[PDB]
Amino acid sequence: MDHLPIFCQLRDRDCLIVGGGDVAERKARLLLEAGARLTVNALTFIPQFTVWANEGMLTLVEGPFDETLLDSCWLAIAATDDDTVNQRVSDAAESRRIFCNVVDAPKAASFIMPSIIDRSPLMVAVSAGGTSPVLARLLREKLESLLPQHLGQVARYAGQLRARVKKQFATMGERRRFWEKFFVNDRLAQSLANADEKAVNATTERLFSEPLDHRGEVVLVGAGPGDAGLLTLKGLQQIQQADIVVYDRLVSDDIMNLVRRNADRVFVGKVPQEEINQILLREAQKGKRVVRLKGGDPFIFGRGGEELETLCHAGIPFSVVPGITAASGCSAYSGIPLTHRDYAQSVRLVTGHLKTGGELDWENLAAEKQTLVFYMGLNQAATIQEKLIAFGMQADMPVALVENGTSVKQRVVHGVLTQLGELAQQVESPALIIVGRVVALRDKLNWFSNH
Amino acid sequence: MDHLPIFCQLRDRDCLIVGGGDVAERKARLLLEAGARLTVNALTFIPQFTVWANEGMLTLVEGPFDETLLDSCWLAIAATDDDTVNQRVSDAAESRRIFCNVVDAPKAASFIMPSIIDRSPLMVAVSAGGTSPVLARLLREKLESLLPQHLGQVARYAGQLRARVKKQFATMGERRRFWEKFFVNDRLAQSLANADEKAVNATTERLFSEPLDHRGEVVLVGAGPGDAGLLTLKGLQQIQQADIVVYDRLVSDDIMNLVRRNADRVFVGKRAHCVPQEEINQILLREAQKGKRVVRLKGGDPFIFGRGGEELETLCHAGIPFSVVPGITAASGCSAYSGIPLTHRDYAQSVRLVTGGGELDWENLAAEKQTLVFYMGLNQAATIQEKLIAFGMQADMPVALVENGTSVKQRVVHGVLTQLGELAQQVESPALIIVGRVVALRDKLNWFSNH
Ligand SMILES: Nc1ncnc2c1ncn2[C@@H]1O[C@H](CSCC[C@H](N)C(=O)O)[C@@H](O)[C@H]1O
Ligand SMILES: Nc1ncnc2c1ncn2[C@@H]1O[C@H](CSCC[C@H](N)C(=O)O)[C@@H](O)[C@H]1O
Repeated sequence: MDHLPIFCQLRDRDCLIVGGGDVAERKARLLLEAGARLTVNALTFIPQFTVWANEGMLTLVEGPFDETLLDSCWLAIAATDDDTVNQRVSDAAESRRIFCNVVDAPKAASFIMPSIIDRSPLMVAVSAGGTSPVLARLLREKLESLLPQHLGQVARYAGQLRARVKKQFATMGERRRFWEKFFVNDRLAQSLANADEKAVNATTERLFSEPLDHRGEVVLVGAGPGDAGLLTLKGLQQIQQADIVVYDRLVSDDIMNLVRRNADRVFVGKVPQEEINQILLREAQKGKRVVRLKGGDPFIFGRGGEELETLCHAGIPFSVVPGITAASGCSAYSGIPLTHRDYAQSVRLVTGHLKTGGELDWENLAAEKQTLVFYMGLNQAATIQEKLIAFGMQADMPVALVENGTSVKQRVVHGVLTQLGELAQQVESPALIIVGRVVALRDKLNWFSNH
Repeated sequence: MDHLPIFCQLRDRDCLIVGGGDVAERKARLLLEAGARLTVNALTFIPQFTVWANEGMLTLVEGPFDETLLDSCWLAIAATDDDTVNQRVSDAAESRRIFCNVVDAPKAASFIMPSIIDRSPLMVAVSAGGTSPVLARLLREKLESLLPQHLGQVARYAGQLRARVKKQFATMGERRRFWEKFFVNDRLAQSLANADEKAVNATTERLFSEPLDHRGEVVLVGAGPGDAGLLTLKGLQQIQQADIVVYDRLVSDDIMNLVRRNADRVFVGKRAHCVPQEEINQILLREAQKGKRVVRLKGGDPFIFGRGGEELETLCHAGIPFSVVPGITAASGCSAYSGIPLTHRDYAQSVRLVTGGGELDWENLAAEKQTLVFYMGLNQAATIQEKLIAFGMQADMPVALVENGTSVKQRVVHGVLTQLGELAQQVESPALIIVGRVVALRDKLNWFSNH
């Protein structure tokens, strides 16, 4: 990330503003509301600074820049229209390791002042680092319309209850469940905004009195096939609140960025199945919220049933959030719809790597008017070609392989069935093989990329 | 104001973390992502730290906290479990005017770490001053769903274009209307993320060529099977940006409640008076030809028995840009929410999604090692049971019917094949017929509750 947002406690800490114009005044007003001990150093001052100075709210130093005024400071702001002066300020701040903002030069000097949405004590800060002030302001207004103006009172009351919550609830999980009920209780928010203290108390005492669940839980969450935008809203909620996230190699890097930063992550990629069940079983017995993040959809060639059998065998509660399976994602993003008019009566999702000497029912798979989608069939692509042809599929049946479907690394190769073996040499796992007349729709429906 | 939010430039600046456990690992990952020149001081380090050190990512100093490690530091984080050590760290940072965070004691320090939504260079930070970390996480979750993953690339590109935008739009009112359709242009964001560097210039040059009023495009969005939580992040983002939403009765009202206020809605579903597909095709064409951002919302997944292919061919001839957001198909939703996985161990080599029109290959559907999922099949249900018994499927094959899958009114009826015709009258559209051995697992994996 380009910047690290922090929320600084400036109360009674010295800060310096150099410059005495309109820009300096708006930054000074901010620092004053944050309680800073403020010095302003400038050749001239607009009248607002004299009004602040006679109220004793800051110190004015009328004159050129004095570097020694930085000696006690925690923050420095260069707010003159003289870039030579602003750079002397920035240089002096740098040598002293004082974070310094140069208002007219965001890319220089060590901090940026963001746009602020204030629901005190709740605060939201927005900045595009100076690369796009219009987007920061567009975003700032949208956030203004979505944050209710009684949220400050809800947050203020939360702060007042924190000691009691810590005293009455022993486990972190029991305290988080209390807070999760607290922050979605609309009647409590309303009673706070109305200063209705009998109602605040009645709801609060009931909240403290509820039996808060003590169980751990396992949620199986389909990550989708790669693109982070293909996570479901419920899936995002689970990994934004998980204690632990058990993920594999087929969950994309972008989806792992949506995981709550405070969550522990355990990789189980290449690990057999007997092991994954074990991690899930024991992390859930610790009373922790566990998410098993699986590529695609958990119940389509994902051994999701096997993970849930063990937890049912152990009395551990669980749920399942379905995901965009690889077939749907690659279909959408390659421009190959899985059904279309009477091209396809049926869609077949097939595994290409099977148990022991188990054989696919090739005469069944070769039937017309269907779309075949082979999962993990890359290394058997030459056998699929041979078998489909031998069991009657026409030689010029279109085929496509979609490698890393829906991601920015997506590659699609396509051809006819007699090419399937050669085409598979040109991609690598993870890839889908799609066989069917719908493949020819690609050059009309492909919106995603030339790769 | 209690805390002043600032966005710090940390690249190549010395920062110090004291502590070497899981808490310090989370803070260190954040400061590494910000490019800090990081030293970590701890009595011991969890292995993730020695990995970072071996990779040259940071510096490890093993031993008790040493004040002089602060001597050139810009930020300090106390991340140990020992209050006495955290206090020594915070006292030593205070006397050096180094902003310091005590992870376990947010008001004992000089800065708070807020929740971060990272779309660099665009950044959003949420904090309530330690009063409400759960509220901050809830807000961060909401914002994470609203802000597209590649927004940052759009932000950076806007910055390169500011020069050109000013000297081509006189009034600042126009310039903003330009930016407003700029930061929502789907193909611009996709073309930036895919490094398709001439599609970027192709859609950049057109953005100035089009009349400022013209935002004409069609997005096919899969609404998923009913539960509003099963919409994708990307689907929600597209719905929030639409001028017009064209939807049908199989789009749940929970999903329609997510489409924002002043968007036009066009209902093309059944009113009794069947609507043929061609008039639907014309409506999208018509609404997109007036320069409006059109979202075609469809139940489930657009490319699985949704005729979505048919709607995009109408647009391809007219030169109307389109894209597709896949959705959770009914088979995936009903499988997760009825505890019937579509695959499991070696119960099924293949999953077949089939419609119930055209003529069914009955010998083919009766073959073993399949999970059969019948879409739109309730009418032919009596025929389906008769034909599958007559073509060799065992009479004791488990069947299930899932009606209104994933909604608060979902009903699931299950028996064996020879009762399939009877069970079908007990449900109504929309319903799935699932035939296969996996159906027996619902007894163990059903976590939703039946209505
Ligand atoms: N992004 C992707 N592009 C192409 N194929 C993918 C893919 N992600 C997963 N797959 C396919 O899925 C196989 C793993 S089997 C697990 C699939 C997952 N449960 C789902 O529903 O999609 C891979 O071998 C590959 O064939
Ligand atoms: N919520 C739901 N529960 C059960 N079946 C559903 C369903 N929603 C859609 N269906 C099935 O889908 C059929 C309409 S065809 C459209 C299906 C959609 N494109 C999808 O991908 O799911 C209905 O006849 C019904 O069989």
